[PDB]
Amino acid sequence: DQLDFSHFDKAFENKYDIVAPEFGDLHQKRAEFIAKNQGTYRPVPLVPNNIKGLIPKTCRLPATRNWYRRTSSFERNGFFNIHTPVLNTKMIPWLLF
Amino acid sequence: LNHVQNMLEENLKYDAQKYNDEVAVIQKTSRIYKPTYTIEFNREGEVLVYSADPIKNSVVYFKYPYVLYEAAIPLFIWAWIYNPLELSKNAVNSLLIYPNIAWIPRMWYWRSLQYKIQKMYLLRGGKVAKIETQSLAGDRFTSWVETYQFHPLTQDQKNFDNQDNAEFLEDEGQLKYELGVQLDNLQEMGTTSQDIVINFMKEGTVHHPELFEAIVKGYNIDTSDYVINTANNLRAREGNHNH
Amino acid sequence: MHDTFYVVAHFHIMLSGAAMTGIFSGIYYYFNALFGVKYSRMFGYMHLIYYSGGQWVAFVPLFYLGFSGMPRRIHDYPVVFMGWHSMSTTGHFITLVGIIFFFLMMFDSHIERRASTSTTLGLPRWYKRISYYIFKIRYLQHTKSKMNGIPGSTVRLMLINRHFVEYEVYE
Amino acid sequence: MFFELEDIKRRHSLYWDIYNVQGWVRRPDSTLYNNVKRGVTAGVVASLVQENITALVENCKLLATKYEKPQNLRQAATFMKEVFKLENYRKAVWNRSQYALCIGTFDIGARLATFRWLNNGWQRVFAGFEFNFVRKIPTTMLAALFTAPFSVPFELARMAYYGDKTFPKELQRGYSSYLSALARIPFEEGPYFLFKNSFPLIIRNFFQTFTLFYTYDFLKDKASFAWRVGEQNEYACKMIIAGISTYLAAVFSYPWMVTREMVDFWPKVPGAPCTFNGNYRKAAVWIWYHEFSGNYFAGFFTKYFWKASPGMFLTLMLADKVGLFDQTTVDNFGGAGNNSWEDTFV
Amino acid sequence: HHHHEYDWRDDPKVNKDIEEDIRDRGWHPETYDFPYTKKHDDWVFDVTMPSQNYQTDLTVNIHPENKKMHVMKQVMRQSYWDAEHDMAHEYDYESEDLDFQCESFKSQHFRKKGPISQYLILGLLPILYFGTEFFYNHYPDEDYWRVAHPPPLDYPDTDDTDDTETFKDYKSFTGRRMVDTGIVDPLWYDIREGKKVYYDWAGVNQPMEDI
Amino acid sequence: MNYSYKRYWEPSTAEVIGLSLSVNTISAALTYPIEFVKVRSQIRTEGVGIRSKNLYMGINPNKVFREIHATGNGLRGFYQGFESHLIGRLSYLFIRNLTYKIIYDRTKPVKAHNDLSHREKGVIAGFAGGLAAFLTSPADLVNTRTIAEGGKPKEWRWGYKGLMDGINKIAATEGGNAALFRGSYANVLRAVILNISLTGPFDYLNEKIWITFGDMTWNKYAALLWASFWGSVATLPFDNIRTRLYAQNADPTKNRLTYSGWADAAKKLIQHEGISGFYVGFYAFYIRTFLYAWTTVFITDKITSDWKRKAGLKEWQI
Ligand code: HEA
Ligand SMILES: CCCCCCCCCCCCCCCCCC(=O)OC[C@H](COP(=O)([O-])OCC[N+](C)(C)C)OC(=O)CCCCCCCCCCCCCCCCC
Ligand SMILES: CCCCCCCCCCCCCCCCCC(=O)OC[C@H](COP(=O)([O-])OCC[N+](C)(C)C)OC(=O)CCCCCCCCCCCCCCCCC
Repeated sequence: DQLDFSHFDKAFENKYDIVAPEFGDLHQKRAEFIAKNQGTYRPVPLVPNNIKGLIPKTCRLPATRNWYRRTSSFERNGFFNIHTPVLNTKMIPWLLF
Repeated sequence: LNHVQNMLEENLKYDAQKYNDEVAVIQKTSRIYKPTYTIEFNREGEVLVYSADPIKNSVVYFKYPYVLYEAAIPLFIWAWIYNPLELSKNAVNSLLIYPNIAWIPRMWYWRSLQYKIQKMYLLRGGKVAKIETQSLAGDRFTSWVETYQFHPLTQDQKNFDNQDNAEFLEDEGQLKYELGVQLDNLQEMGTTSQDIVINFMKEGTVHHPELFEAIVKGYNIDTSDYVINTANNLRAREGNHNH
Repeated sequence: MHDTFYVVAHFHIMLSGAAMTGIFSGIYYYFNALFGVKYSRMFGYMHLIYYSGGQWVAFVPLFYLGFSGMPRRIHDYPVVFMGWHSMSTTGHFITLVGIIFFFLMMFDSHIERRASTSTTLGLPRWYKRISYYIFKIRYLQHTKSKMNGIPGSTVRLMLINRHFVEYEVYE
Repeated sequence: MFFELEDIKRRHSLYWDIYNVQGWVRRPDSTLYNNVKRGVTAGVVASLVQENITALVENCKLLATKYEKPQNLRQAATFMKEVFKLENYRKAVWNRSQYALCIGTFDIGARLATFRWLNNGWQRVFAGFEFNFVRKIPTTMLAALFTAPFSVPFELARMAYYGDKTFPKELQRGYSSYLSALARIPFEEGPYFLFKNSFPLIIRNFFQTFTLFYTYDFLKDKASFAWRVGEQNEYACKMIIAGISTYLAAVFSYPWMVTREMVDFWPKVPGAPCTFNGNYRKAAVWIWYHEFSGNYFAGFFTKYFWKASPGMFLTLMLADKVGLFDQTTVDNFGGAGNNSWEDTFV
Repeated sequence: HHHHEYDWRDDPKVNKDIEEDIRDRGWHPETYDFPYTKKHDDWVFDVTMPSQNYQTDLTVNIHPENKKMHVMKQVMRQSYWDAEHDMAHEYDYESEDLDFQCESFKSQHFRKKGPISQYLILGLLPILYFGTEFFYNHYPDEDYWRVAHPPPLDYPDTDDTDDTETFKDYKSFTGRRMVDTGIVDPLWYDIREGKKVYYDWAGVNQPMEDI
Repeated sequence: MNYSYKRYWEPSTAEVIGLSLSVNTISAALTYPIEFVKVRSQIRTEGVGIRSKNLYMGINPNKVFREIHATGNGLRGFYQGFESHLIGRLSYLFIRNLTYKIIYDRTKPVKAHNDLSHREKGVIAGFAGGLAAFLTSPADLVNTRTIAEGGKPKEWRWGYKGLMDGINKIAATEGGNAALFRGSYANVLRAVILNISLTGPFDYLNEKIWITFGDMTWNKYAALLWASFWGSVATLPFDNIRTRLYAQNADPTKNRLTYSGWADAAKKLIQHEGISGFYVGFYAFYIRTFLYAWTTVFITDKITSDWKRKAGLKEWQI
């Protein structure tokens, strides 16, 4: 029986009955919809298809198009390099002053 | 915070999970180029596919965009010295801010001069290309990059040229124009940098143009038909005119 | 400058600053040998920043007072020294905050309870290029082991670029 | 008398000391109404500007995702005009302005009011610097802790309001406006829906408040020699101090949003338990003990800096303008500041 | 040697009340042996570097940017002392145990970390001690750390505090002229009834009552 | 220090009854879910105790709160016992304040600045709290079982829909009204310890802070925090044993542990949980005590200061 802690006993179970969904029936329905339609229903924020004066973006742009040379970088194993040759070149002026 | 349900967030999570699971490190490739001639590699199992002396053919001192700033510096110095505008102490001190930043564009140009390719070799196996350049102070840099990292750019460098069917080489094999190539990940000096633009100048000589093109277009070159040349004509830290 | 706060600042930059900073460096260098656990980088950096700068802020004004003729061992002085005396007391309280951070870093390190790994990886000296190769191989393996559970560059860039999900009108 | 504990009030005889103008002396203008008014004004203005900047930046990002980024100044001007003309941009401006009112009235204004109510009476030194700034550390910590969870319901209301526009209309709550969503959520999903697993938000608010206020006050007092001894502009000095405080606050607050990203966005390993068990708090602890700091600073400017840094900077500037950082400075040798006037001229 | 029986209350898998330290995911110090002799780090591949051979495989390209997620390897948890066992290992038998060092290396005294709350004191040592030297001891005196209050009107005597006289000194002819010189700041209080009330701009608290 | 008391204005019996009832009702409404979590935490370790180590010792109040909210009832599901807890709390306060006021008015010193010592006031408050806890033991028993029936199996739940319903069910099922006072001695001890472990430490730290820092405004709140900590330390074992005796079903089969009294409950707690088992839910109990005391003291101070100002006491007498 109980008080023999060699094996677990349901008398020591501590779990609260799930009477209702925690955040409402609509929250439960949206959770189910996510569980079923994740990755299939992909909303697109509204942008006009044709806008005068703008060149449509059909492909990736080269690094020559950047307005700002970023400092930090990424090692392909997922590492984040704060210290880069760009960082060295950017620290040359400040340290000089 | 996760109890709030956002379908865009769920799509992002699904995309991350699917990229983690489906997309693998080992990626199959069918862009294989078989050269039409026997490749004569050197002692070190490499074939020289491009050679140039970029710093030798680069304007270093009297470059137009920067001589303007470096000539405007004395104007600010003189303005602070004599205070012709009858400004205040803080105003003239602000006038002296400029001479501390006008040489930064020249510094960045000089740094960009070290990404012009001096030599490029193709290693045996046709999957790795060695690139030798040097910082203007004479600091030689050597970097090995996978051939699939290369993406040729257009002549104006404003858009990605088509990875194939691009003609940056003349009929005889020499470069038709100064070719810019973007590398997705370049491990320079031991640090990986994303989207690095390197340059092959037209003034350089392109030995083995076919291989060179296959390196630029991203093809894996087949080096089965090869011979090895026994010629140790290069010394470590050999002097060159690119100084 | 005899018996002056110039001398006070001299031997405090020498003793309070330099000697105690060297003592702290030795404590950090032998932290595993002293306590058996890895030290706390964050609170250690806080202690380093607040203690080192506090010495400057507390004992450069004492140089300025010594040049102004402030004799030692007086609790009252001409009122033309109060500004730099206040600056020196501010620097001292910055140093006190640094000491608080040092005790906090000891407490947090003993909360952490992590075994320390030497940065040398068993090769303190690269006397030979073979030693350099061995260290490089082991370092790459160790870094790969550490970078587990952290998503790759592509996944991290995707998450960072698509972080913003708050839009008004959709299609 | 009334319950178990008796708040015994004891009368005490008179005491006094030599000096009176370097301890805690509550300012006259520091009343509840005045502090609330000034803090709310500064907070709502800073929040409005911050949310307008955020909406503009995000709509520029969207148009960049749809169209090529400009190559020159004229193309940049055209891009800005097209961003302004966007219906999505204008709706975002309106909704984020409502959110800005809500967050500057009850979060930033509350932070400023609590900080003033707690740090108004710490007087400075007449011709020196406030040497005992440590007395303001436990006080600023209490001010930051008290106002830490005030932004949580509004932040979660904004997340839920933007979280239903992305669902099919069969699963949407409505939410014509952010104010409507804020009014409806606590009665539909429950009040705890606005306070669940909000540890990253709470700790980010705490770090922002404490770092920003303490750093700005400390540098405004100590670096005053730059514009009191040195003859500088003092407004370039104020702006530099505010920028430094804002950068430090953003640096010390980003890792908790990083913890949220790690917990609920990092891809899972199949067949293995979650790394942080979906709590975010252990995540912070992990980030507190992670060896590679940069590994949790990626996307610092892309994700968080340009969405809170202008707000914090403008909050500092406007609080200084309205006088929420003004401390009493009285000479300790003349009149009210001293009780022993004999030893001031001999 | 030996060990006690099994109790599900001590099992994290069975007893859900045992909170799991996610920083001790793969480390179980209670199973540590002294000296440590267990290998827990070996060669790992197929994370970013494949374990197969694709060096000269023209059909295969390696993309380490697609590193599949793996279980995070936590930093090694330090050993936790087994008090009783430790108190049974370093125990000494007086006048019946020879003074010698055993041949086995397991007789080495290893340092295993213990409780943490003690270091809480070490966390608050710079604070408490300072309080102990300033608040508990009231150094330098009682009235230094108290909130500053000026003395009342003419307290404790008109010699130490001649406020009334000072009032006249500011209301007499000469005093007015002195204020006009600008070298004497205006009067900082007012005598209302038998009380002295400081002006708001004075920057001081009000005098306490004579309870 | 006995000269320093300030009793120039003393509220009437009607005034103390009304103010205590109103302010304590407000405090109980504000801080009831904390006690719900505390009772919940003390039941999930009724025979297990603390099994984690170092900083993880105890039961997480936030974890318990998240689980109870994930039950599905939301925040409204934390007041099931509050339906009956409020009546018991108010009756306890009424009886305690009546007895305290009577005994105090029959023994208080003549001088307005002379007040009974902390020991005499502790004796009076302990007697009052013991009497009131004995009289409100059925209400406290009904309240605890309502909270207890959430973390227990369906067979072990009493099913009380209110206070009178619980009283009737206990008087019918468990034998009679004599069964209404189960754990009455435990409640008496808990009230006695709680009534003597707050005023002492509070006045101690308040006066010492005033000596150190003068007449500041944070003194009373810091002293209140200290008093709440020490009252929680002194009272929590007794409150834990009271909860164990209240949640003990009449059927021995439906009990994780069976107790024959306060001593048996303490013995079994020491045997299975250990010494540290008495302080499970310490954070929740301490937060509840601090918030309750702060709300009551703040509102009572405001109201009584307004009444003193209306009555005409000098500003130093308030
Ligand atoms: C090495 C000795 C030493 C150290 C560290 C200091 C530290 C400090 N000293 Fe002093 N000082 C002296 C040696 C030292 N001093 C001597 C010999 C005299 C002359 C006596 C005389 O004039 O007759 C003197 C005199 C002196 C005066 C003279 C007063 C007067 O003449 O008017 C003043 C006032 O400004 C002053 C200020 C300070 C300050 C503000 C610090 C601050 O740096 C204090 C910062 C605190 C620390 C540096 C303690 C570190 C804390 C720890 C807990 C370390 C323990 C931890 C470990 C590392 C394990 N010192
Ligand atoms: C018996 C067991 C041990 C018992 C120990 C009891 C004391 C425990 C330690 C103190 C706990 C914290 C109490 C904080 C209360 C603050 C209330 C307040 O307003 O105080 C105003 C006081 C004085 O502010 P001030 O500067 O306006 O007043 C100076 C005096 N007059 C009025 C004449 C101008 O400030 C403080 O006490 C600051 C406390 C900061 C936190 C550190 C706590 C210890 C402080 C020791 C003395 C100061 C050292 C500063 C540097 C310390 C570096 C380590
Ligand atoms: C620190 C708070 C700072 C707040 C700053 C911002 C203030 C302004 C915004 C406030 C938004 C939230 C309040 C909305 C109020 C209106 C809605 C409303 O009341 O609806 C009726 C709500 C509805 O609750 P509900 O949960 O039934 O919601 C219905 C929806 N379902 C059922 C699907 C979930 O009723 C109640 O709240 C009843 C209880 C009264 C309030 C109890 C407050 C308890 C507070 C915590 C105590 C401690 C708990 C334990 C902590 C951990 C252990 C120590």
